Amino acid sequence: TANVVVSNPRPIFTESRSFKAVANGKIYIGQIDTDPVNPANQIPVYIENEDGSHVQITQPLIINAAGKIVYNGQLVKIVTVQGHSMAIYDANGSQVDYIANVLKYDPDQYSIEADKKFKY
Amino acid sequence: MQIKTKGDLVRAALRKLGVASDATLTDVEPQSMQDAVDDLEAMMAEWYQDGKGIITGYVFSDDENPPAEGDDHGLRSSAVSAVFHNLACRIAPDYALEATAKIIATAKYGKELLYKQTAISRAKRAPYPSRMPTGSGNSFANLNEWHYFPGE
Amino acid sequence: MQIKTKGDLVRAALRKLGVASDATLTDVEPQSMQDAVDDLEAMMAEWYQDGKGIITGYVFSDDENPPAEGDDHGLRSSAVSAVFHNLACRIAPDYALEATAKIIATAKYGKELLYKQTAISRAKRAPYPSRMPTGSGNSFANLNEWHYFPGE
Amino acid sequence: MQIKTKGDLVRAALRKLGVASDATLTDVEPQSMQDAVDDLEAMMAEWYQDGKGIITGYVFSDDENPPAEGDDHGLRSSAVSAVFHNLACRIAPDYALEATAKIIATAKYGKELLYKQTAISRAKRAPYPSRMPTGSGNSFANLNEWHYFPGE
Amino acid sequence: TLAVDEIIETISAITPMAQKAKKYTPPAASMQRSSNTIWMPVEQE
Repeated sequence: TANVVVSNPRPIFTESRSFKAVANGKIYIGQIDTDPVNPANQIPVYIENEDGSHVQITQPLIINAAGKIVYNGQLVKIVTVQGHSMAIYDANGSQVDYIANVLKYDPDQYSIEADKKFKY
Repeated sequence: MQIKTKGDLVRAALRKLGVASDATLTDVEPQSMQDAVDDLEAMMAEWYQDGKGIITGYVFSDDENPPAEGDDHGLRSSAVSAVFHNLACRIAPDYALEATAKIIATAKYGKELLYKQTAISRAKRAPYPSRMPTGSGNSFANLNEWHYFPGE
Repeated sequence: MQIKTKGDLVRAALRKLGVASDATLTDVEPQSMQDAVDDLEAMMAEWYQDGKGIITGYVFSDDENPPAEGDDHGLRSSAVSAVFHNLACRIAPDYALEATAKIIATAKYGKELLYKQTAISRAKRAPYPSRMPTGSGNSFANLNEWHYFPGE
Repeated sequence: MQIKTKGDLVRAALRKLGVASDATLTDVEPQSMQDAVDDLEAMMAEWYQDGKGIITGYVFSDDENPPAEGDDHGLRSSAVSAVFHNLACRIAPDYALEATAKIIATAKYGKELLYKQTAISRAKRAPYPSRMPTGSGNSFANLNEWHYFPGE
Repeated sequence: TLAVDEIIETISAITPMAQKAKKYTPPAASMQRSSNTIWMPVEQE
């Protein structure tokens, strides 16, 4: 039977009109339908290490030249606590995109969620 | 000269156009800054025809450098006015404006002055043809049997 | 160059026309983009008369790869400005538009600059006629018993 | 080329004219398509004066094929722009329009480039007259010779 | 760029052996059919 589908979990960030990654761009995630760059509207972010450590970082997320988020020169996976609104800005400072309500659930760590949820 | 970066050239061009200056209480939009930087790169690449056009010293950015703005343009102290006036003229049609006749005249004058020294340097005379004698008055270029000019 | 594809060419032409750009709140449909790219391909093919016209390095896309949009154009860094200025002029009538005087002037200048080096290359003199003698002072001809020039 | 049918040529013509394009919101009416296809056939037959006119490769249809649209035009890559620009110019007055100056200029340039290679081919020099000697410097080479050119 | 008429001579060869070696030219018409080879007898013993 099939239990796990091979896929990559690394997000890619591209432009809005062309097929090229937003190089050295910045991401702000804040509350839904708001202005993310304002520090009042932002929400906490966490690098999910391989062992699920959930280590928090600052808000402006830096994008590589390939579109993948980086931190300290290494690719990271970034998670949030709630549905958010995203503002993606280019290296120059132009607004690549703004989205009011985006929500995607973590596909991993089903064991802990099932542990909590299902009955012993 | 406080104009030292491609961003500085773009800002001067936009101010000259009146689109974004501190004398009109308007601020430069980053989306227009990137567009004007692209326009400047294309314009200087068209001028400097791969070593056979207007020589300016302008340095062309490489792709491994992500942000083009903020880089020194490398131009000499005297090409700045020509470069940014021509840039203003080129990027005016994006905003459905027309650069004023003063800007056009300054752009023409600047381009001419830009090519002047290269024109003087390239205005070289050809060597003597290989079928043209050296004469006998040239004693040294004879008695070595150099009766005819080398050519090429 | 930031402009590395036929779509970048078309986007630059649209920006110069003012129809759309990275800052506009309205954009053109992908069908319009495909039509503009088809127009660019037709104009490039008209310029390049199967090798007897303008040489620029344009790479004509093949039908096997589905999007002709998104292919690298292959133009040199100094041909992009001319190509997309002429493209803006050509596709302006689609949008009930007329390209401005600055755009038309830059298009003419760019096309001339595009053909300058091919023109210099094609300014080649013809060989001597088949009836013109080589003379007696032609030592190389005297070796090979060529009294009259080869007719080519 | 993305334009490989008479319908594609007609659609490009209408899009240039601003009659039926996605740049506007209009769709092609089948009556317009049929009338423009008939106009294209008539214009191509007028150009190609049964072999003594402009040679393009256009393939003329036959009564056996019911829909004229849907067939390949057969034109080379470098003739499509001229063909559809002149088609737009010809079919403009049906809608009480007048093709803009850019379309008129591009149609003129395209027709000229269409006939350029045919002109180079046809610029042929007629043979020597019937009453012309071939010279005494020829017979010794060709012991048979003839003393006079044949002509025609 | 214009040179001078004076070649700096460098090498000087000497040919003792091939100048004292005897040289023979057998008939070419015969040697063509004989495949560039000719036999000569040896002093009888």
